[PDB]
Amino acid sequence: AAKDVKFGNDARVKMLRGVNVLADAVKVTLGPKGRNVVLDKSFGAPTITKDGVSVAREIELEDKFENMGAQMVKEVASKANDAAGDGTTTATVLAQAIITEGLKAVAAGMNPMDLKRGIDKAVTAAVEELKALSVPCSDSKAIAQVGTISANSDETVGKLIAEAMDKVGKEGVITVEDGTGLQDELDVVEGMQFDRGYLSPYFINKPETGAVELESPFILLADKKISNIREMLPVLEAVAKAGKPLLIIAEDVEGEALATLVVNTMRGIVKVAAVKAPGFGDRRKAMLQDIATLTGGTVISEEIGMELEKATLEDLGQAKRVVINKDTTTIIDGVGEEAAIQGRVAQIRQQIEEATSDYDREKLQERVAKLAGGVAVIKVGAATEVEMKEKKARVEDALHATRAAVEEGVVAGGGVALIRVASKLADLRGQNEDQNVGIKVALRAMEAPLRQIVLNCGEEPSVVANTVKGGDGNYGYNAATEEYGNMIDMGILDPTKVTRSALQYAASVAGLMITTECMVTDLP
Amino acid sequence: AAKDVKFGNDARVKMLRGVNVLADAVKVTLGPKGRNVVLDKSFGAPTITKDGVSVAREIELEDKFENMGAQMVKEVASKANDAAGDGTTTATVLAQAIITEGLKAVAAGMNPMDLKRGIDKAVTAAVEELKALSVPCSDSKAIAQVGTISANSDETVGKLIAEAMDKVGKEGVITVEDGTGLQDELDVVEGMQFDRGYLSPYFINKPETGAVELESPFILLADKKISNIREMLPVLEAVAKAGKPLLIIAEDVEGEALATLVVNTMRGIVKVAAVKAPGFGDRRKAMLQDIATLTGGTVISEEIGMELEKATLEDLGQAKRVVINKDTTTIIDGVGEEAAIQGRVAQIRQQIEEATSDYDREKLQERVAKLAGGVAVIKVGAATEVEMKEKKARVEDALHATRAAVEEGVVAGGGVALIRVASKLADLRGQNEDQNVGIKVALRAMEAPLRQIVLNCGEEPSVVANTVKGGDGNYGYNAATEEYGNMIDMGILDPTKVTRSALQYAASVAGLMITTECMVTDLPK
Amino acid sequence: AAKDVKFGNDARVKMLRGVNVLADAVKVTLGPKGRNVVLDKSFGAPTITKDGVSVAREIELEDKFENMGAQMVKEVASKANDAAGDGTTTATVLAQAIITEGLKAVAAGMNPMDLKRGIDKAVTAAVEELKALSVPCSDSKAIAQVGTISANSDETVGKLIAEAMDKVGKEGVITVEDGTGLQDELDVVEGMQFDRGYLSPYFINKPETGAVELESPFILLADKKISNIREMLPVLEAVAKAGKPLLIIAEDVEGEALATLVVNTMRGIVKVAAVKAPGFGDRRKAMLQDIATLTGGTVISEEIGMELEKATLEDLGQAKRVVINKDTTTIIDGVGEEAAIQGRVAQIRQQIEEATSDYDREKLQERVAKLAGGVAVIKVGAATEVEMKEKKARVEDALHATRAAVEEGVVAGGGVALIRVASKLADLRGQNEDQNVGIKVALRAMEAPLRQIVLNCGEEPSVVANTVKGGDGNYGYNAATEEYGNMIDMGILDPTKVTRSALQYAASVAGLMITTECMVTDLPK
Ligand SMILES: [Mg+2]
Repeated sequence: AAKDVKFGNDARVKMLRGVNVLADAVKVTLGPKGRNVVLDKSFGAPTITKDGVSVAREIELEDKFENMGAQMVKEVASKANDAAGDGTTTATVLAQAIITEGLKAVAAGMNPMDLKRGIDKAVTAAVEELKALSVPCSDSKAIAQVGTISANSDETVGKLIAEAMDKVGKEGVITVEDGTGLQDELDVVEGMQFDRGYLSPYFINKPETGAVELESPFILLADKKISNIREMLPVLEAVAKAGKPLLIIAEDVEGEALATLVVNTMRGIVKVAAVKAPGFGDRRKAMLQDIATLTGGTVISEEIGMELEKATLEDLGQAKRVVINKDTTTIIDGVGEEAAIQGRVAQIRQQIEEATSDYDREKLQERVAKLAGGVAVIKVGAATEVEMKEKKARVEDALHATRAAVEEGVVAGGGVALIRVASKLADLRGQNEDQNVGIKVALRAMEAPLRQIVLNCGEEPSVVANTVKGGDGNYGYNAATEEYGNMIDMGILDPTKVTRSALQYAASVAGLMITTECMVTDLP
Repeated sequence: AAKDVKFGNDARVKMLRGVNVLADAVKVTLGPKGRNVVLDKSFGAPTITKDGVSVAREIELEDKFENMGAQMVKEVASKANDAAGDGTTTATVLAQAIITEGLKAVAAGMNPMDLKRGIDKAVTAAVEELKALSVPCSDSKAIAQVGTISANSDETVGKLIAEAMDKVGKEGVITVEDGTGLQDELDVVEGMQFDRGYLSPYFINKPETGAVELESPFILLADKKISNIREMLPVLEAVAKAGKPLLIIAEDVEGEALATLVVNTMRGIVKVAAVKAPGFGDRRKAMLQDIATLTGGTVISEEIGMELEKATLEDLGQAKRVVINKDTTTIIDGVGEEAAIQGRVAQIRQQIEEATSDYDREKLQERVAKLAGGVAVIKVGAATEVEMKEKKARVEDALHATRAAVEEGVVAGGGVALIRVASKLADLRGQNEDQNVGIKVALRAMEAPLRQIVLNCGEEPSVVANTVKGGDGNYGYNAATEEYGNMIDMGILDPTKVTRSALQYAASVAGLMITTECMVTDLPK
Repeated sequence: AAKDVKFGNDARVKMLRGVNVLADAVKVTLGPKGRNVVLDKSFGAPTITKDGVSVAREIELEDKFENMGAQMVKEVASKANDAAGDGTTTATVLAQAIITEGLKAVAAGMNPMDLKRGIDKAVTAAVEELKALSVPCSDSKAIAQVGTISANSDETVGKLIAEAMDKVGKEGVITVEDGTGLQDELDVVEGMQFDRGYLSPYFINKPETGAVELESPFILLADKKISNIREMLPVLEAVAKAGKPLLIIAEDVEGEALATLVVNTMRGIVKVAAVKAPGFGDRRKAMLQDIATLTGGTVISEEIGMELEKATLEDLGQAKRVVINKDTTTIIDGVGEEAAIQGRVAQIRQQIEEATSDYDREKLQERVAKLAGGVAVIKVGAATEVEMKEKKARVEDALHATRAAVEEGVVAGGGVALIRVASKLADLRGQNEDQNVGIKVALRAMEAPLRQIVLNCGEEPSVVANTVKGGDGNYGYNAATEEYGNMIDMGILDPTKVTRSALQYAASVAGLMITTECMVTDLPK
């Protein structure tokens, strides 16, 4: 179709205007004195929320160019939330700040490519300063504290997470499920987790978490690319009987097969979800068998001459529950016999001895860690179903935060960490004046979050920001109590991973937009 | 789709304008000299009403932003009516008053978050003053009085409610049905009520009450999530043959199953209604058995390996009637044998003795109270079908009012209780000046109801309000007779729960709107 | 959908404008020198009429608010014609007069609620004065006279009505049918009448009378609520084949069932009409059996386990004709055997002796009076089919008038009675000045009919009205001859019931509109 093309300043202003609508809408929720955004549903009453992620999802602009701007930031900003479980709003506010001053510079005559390099240099330096500022989170006491803070000052949640990580380890797999009663429960069952998400967002049945949950499902393991639904009929019919869901783990599911599964599942004829098999090549084949042993199913490999038509319900494995999000799949409580699993673990351990390559050994060590490690299951208990679902949510969110804290520690929150690191990089310079401007653009942008928080509180941002720079370390401003002091001590903190990711992603898109000269889109 | 986004004052003014249309439309009905609102019907002659709930339901604005404003207040204002069975109009009037003055403050430069905190502080204080002002409602004489006042001065209704609560108790289950003749009747039968509503508003067969009524139905008790319709075909066909309705009480009914039941029931092939099982976890399993013992049915537990395909009519329980609304389900007159029920009641109290914690005992005591407590059935009688339906409505309304009165008591009506509480909170302060303004915004807003009532009567609100503040206690202005005195004595009162709910919900939305900076909605296209 | 909301004066003026279009269109036909209204029918040549009811039915306005006004008056005004068989036009003219002056007062600053109270007080007083002015109508001579006057001075009709009422009594059921020839006939057959009308105005096949007539129809008796058409399939596919209509007498017919019957009947696939069963509760069940015994049908009671699917033609009762209007249903000449009916009559008479209550006896005595009383059938004869249909209409019209005359007597016509009563209530006062105005508004409005009649004649209304007030009793102005005198003697009169109903209904709607502050309707979109 005919396209509308824009260039230079004309394009960049449109791009900016779009980013402002997005940022301006989300940054009102930032801070403890965050404001409400009203999202219309036109079926029932409007939604009132302080969740910047919810707001972002709704933002789409009529102007095609302005929209492109908002959609570029949204995409990248969401990755920050996918990595650390927080920081999408922060990333958006940072992006705005960098782009605004960035474009001002470009208009002044600065070279866009140099500006970008200057920004990136300021960020790499800022990340290194974050590491130095970071406070470790290792002992269980600390883990419980971070969990409590992330759970809205609930000591219970902090304890649960601490106990869970003490059972499966810090790199261990932890899941959260509904409680059967009032008392909380913690068990370690046979399970595994691999880095593969849903092949279609239409499999999502739990929109709140944005994940797919399957209760007592069958698991199909095929070492083949499924493109047609013809070969699935015999298996789908067998699953349609006994009325249980189906998880398809194949090399890939595409074309008709995917489409049919997407439709049939949304119609509610047969609940089905599909994900790619973990890894690639030889490793993929081996891990499919791990899942088979674990779920007590058989892998349908066409390599040995097996066909999907002759796949019976006995060939399918099964587990108690399966959770699938955009990136990960978790199999919980496989029916696989203890003898079979311990048998394959010992088999792989034998392969570790025969390993010639270091790489080969590391990959095997990873697979045994999964099979032997198992999965921790936290059943959240409460007195009411409403209280139970609510607490469950806080546990899941606090879990992600605590995990991130264990990886890279914690730094002062309330946007202090960013303004702190920026203050330490005053003498940072680049190869030319344009790069120097890029650095200053980034350093000034790192004040955006704090300033915004202070603004929402109704205080003078410039004064607070000025005072915070005066201090050192994790000294900052507690926007909630209006008192200055050690942010970590006052309980206002963020996982260093969050702040890091937010900044890096923010700078990523900001850098791309600053170096854009042409935009192509459809006509109105 | 592309969205229209507004910010700051631009958004808040739009939001306000929408709230004014809603409020200005409903507040004309407030008071004993309230005016009529004419609601147009797509087909037929228009409706003339003084019911602010009926008016509110119809309010929808063309402007997307203004509409969002009206819909936010409607939603929250409705919850006051769901809690106490009255106060939707009051909550709307309050909301308007708080938002109006609240936004004026925001524009003046006040911090919205402080304004909200100041309002909330004034409300929490106002609620405490309401409790103090409240007059308890315990003795049957009082219950009859409140029931009479709520029934438009009909002593008959007051007596009926009093007698009913004297049989099943104050926390007992009371239901109302159509009369068979002129004589009113009251009977207590084997029954139970649990906090679970319909799973689809398309099961509603009685749109008037907005509930589902099933006559002599079968009850299916399955401890499983039904998602497919394949597994009930055998049961549905067996129920299609006895030509009787079916109540499905399962862990949950969703997907195709729900859809098919929604369609088939609206087509009239088989009358069916579905609700979730009460509670969750282990307690859910136990209560499903309580229903089973009561209805004389058997629970189809997949845990022990039972299937729904092998479910016969003998496995289904049955009662005389089932009433299901958005929140509650009531089973009336179960076929369960007296020996079976009394047997399980004794079993549970055995469990009360073996109970280690207090929580476990309280929860078991709750289940025995349901099984043994039974259900009171009030058949409203009259000389004409029209008069019978009319009186039935007054009994149902007066019942909800009386219940609310037994919970938190009664306070002066006519909007006096609010203006009274407000006058006692003149010295209330907050942490800063902004919060202090928030407090004054709330205190001035609590005069809105009275002022509006007086206005509808054609008298000077500022004079009446000024006189009422001069007095103490439940001293106020009877808008009907235009005389001052004790409102309780004059018979102008409201359940303390009503006034409280109305205020708290009104302040809830008002606080949210005052602290709104952004609104997102679709384009006029 | 988005709504358009108006308030206060803006709403009331819209309402008024709509009432004016209605009133101004119908009031041109009022009086003996009434004018013609030309109604377009879109299929053929236009209709020319002086029937204000026909005109009103056609009135629908483009402006949604104006329309609401006209539709409110139409609704209430029609009830006057349903009660006394006349007075819709009068009620409309009165309504206009009250609303016009009423709103003028509201705009002046008068309190709407007081204005309404003042009006109502003036009306109750006016009705009492009407009773005093009323002249009884008891003896057959008087009945014949009133019938003659109502039949446009046809002594024949007067005699027919007199003879008919002499057979079945004054409170007896009288029906009118087409004649077989020139000679008129009068017979008493097995029949009954109960106070239940059509469930949908789309069943009407005789738009002239606004009723439903079914010839040699089958009658379905079910003591259940029919909501689905599925259960009707077997019975319906047995009526169309028979080539006969179907009358459904059930507890109620609603939802799909009603809709399907409304459509199918208008398509002409199967002629069907539905009405509710008489009474409620236990009494309803008993009366449904009375109809069964009378029509020679069997009741399908689900209580004993009968289903509507297993209903055969043998289960259905049948009569020679059925007449259904908005309020009443009349079964004429049932096929029920004399032995069966006389058997149940004696059975009920036995229950009268065992009756403990007075109320119970009175209700049973009503049941027997219907079954034993029967129905009088008047076959109107003439020399031509045209003359026959024409006379039949006058007989039906004169019948309704005469019945109303027997109930409350007759008063001066030509709008004299109203202006007479008004002149006697000059000293009537209220509690305050606002109510006093309301009274004067009503008294001045009672001159509207006369003045309009005089206007249509081309005379000065103010002069005539002034002269009529000068006299006393039933002294008035015969607009036809332009002579003053005793209106009753000159043969210009109206059943007291008509004038009463017209005034009361007129004041009812007027009172509601005067107390309206808000109107809600859809947008022009
Ligand atoms: Mg007539």
